Amino acid sequence: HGSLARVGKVRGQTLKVAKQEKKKKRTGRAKRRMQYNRRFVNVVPTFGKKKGPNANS
Amino acid sequence: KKQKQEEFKHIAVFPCKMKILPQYIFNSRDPIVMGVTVEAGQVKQGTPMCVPSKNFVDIGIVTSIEVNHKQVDVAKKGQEVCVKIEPIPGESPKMFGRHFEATDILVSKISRQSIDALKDWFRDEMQKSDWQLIVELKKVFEII
Amino acid sequence: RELVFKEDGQEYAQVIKMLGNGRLEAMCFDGVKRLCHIRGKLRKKVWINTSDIILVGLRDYQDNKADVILKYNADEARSLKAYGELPEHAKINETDTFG
RNA sequence: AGCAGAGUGGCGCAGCGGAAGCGUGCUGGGCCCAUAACCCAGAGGUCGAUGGAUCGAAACCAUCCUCUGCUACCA
RNA sequence: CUUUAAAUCCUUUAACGAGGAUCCAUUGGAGGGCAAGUCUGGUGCCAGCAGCCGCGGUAAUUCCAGCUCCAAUAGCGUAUA
Repeated sequence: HGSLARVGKVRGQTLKVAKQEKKKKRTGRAKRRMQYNRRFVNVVPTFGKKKGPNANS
Repeated sequence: KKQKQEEFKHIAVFPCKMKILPQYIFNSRDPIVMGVTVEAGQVKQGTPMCVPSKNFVDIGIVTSIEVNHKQVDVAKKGQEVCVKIEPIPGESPKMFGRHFEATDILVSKISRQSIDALKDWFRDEMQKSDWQLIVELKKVFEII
Repeated sequence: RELVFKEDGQEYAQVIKMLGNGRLEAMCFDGVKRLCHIRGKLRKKVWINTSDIILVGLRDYQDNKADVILKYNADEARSLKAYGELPEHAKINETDTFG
């Protein structure tokens, strides 16, 4: 516990995990192409309700 | 510095330890005058006193100190003085034989604000023995 | 239940006035007064009376207003008195619960 | 250095002959969901101490002790 | 080479000038308003977030970090009239 008037306890106790190297993201005009493809081109007809683009349930 | 001295003189007191001499008692009441010998501490004119052994009774403050027909404001350790104690207005005056005797020990009525003002400002004028006496009076006066 | 000890930034306190608005004032061990504002987990479940030993944290940027942490029972208070973590000046003056 | 007033349960008071009470405070129980009121009880007294005029003294008388208020007299 | 008082820049034109084309795109946000995870770890009405409802009480779809995702895009957020 230590003290209550200390500031940044959560920031000073956060398990610092560095970012991992990833491939660069397409930007400008090609991102609109990939969004259009993934939202309107390779979609399957679905009944009920449509899941979101991040519904990892 | 002297302006702060004149400002803080009336609210900051010095530690004191007076032992009254037997048979050297020079008044009865209003003013309560006797000749006392400085056992410990340094006395300041205007300092109030209280007796610890008689359930914290206050008799008055100092108006004048006479050391063999000399007006000495501050007395050091081991010097025989004569003090002229005048009681506080409003309260009842005290006399000899029923509130205090010739065997009691007088100490200054010190206060928490006075130790705070001595430590904040008067530290350069404070001696270690008188600081020990201040700690003793803090242990005596129910001053937490 | 357990014997919690203090740490750097916290001290003990004794209640002088039990006051409203979720605040009170308690002395430290040397007599400096810190305005105690009670912790959010100690608002209704426990009750703090007058003249009892409590645990109060301090501030590392100012000295104007402090926060209460915990409270102790009477038996553990006199047990903590018997060890000698406080000087011989403070008296508990027989505070406990009635029957 | 001397005086005046007072001494009854923890606090205070009524108070004088055929007689230890009250107002407040403490403890237990009931009543209520609980508390404060309400009810039932209980505990707590060298009438400050001593001796005498006294069959009956807390009371009347004399001394002492304790607490509170007073005259001016000082290095 | 051109421009221009003299230049610079644009355009023309040499020789060089890329494959994780590292010659690497940020700013905000992810409960509702309002487009987009009941993902994984840490603190546990503390630290803090939040224009508004509110979120934090030792299983946080809102705090602090990693991955994914949403918005506009050389632009985006905030305070004021």
